[PDB]
Amino acid sequence: RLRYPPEMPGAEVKVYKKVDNVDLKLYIYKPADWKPADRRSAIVFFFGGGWQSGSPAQFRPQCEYFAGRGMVAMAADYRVGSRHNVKVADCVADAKSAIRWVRQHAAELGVDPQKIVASGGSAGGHLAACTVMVPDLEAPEEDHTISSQANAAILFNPVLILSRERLGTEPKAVSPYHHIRAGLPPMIIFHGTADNTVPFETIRLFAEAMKKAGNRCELVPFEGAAHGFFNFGRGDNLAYQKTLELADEFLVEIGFLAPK
Repeated sequence: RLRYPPEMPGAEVKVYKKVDNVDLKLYIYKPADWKPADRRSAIVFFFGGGWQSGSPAQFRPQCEYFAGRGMVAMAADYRVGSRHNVKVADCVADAKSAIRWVRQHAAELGVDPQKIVASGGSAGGHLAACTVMVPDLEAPEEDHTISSQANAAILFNPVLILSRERLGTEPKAVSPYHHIRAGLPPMIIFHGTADNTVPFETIRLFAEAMKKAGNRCELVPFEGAAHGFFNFGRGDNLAYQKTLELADEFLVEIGFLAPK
């Protein structure tokens, strides 16, 4: 089960942000035959936990998988309410910092700065959505001429409508649904139809409005599945395996990954 601080065997650790004397880390899984001159796609995972808890260990299985497939895969730590005096808008700033850091350091990471994927589950899927479509909420001292916007997203039962005391902004400013517009990066979404934490209908409504604006927004329902269905260990790792094979296919389709 998940522990914080996480153990991340085999990952290279880099501090991507220093803020209130906290050193926030990225845990980086490089593929075989990796070289700095490479231009691989990257994927950055944001754990779930209601913006209050959670662990980067959550997406360690997925990191190992996508590293095995030739991406530079990484799990980001970010500040959360039970550990740091933060609100949702601060978590957004951290998620954006992580994407900007990867892009800023793309040359030394062997990464194509235009093939950075944001990903996460629940609150972390909300953060990944924020890095593709929610404006502003940037760390004020960072270089805003380096974009923090990811080039694609892969979302595991995200929160996408926040339409209050722990947000740190007026709710629309952290609500991906309220920033749907044309010209957005492609994404795929996995959600359980029996999710009692985040109602499936909010996600269905989100995807229909994205498609109307011309965006590639694929929603894959998991019939009768509950919140968290996708994680390593839940069930018999069937949905775990299925989301990875569908996410893999999605990355191949958009040109970020080579076919197996």
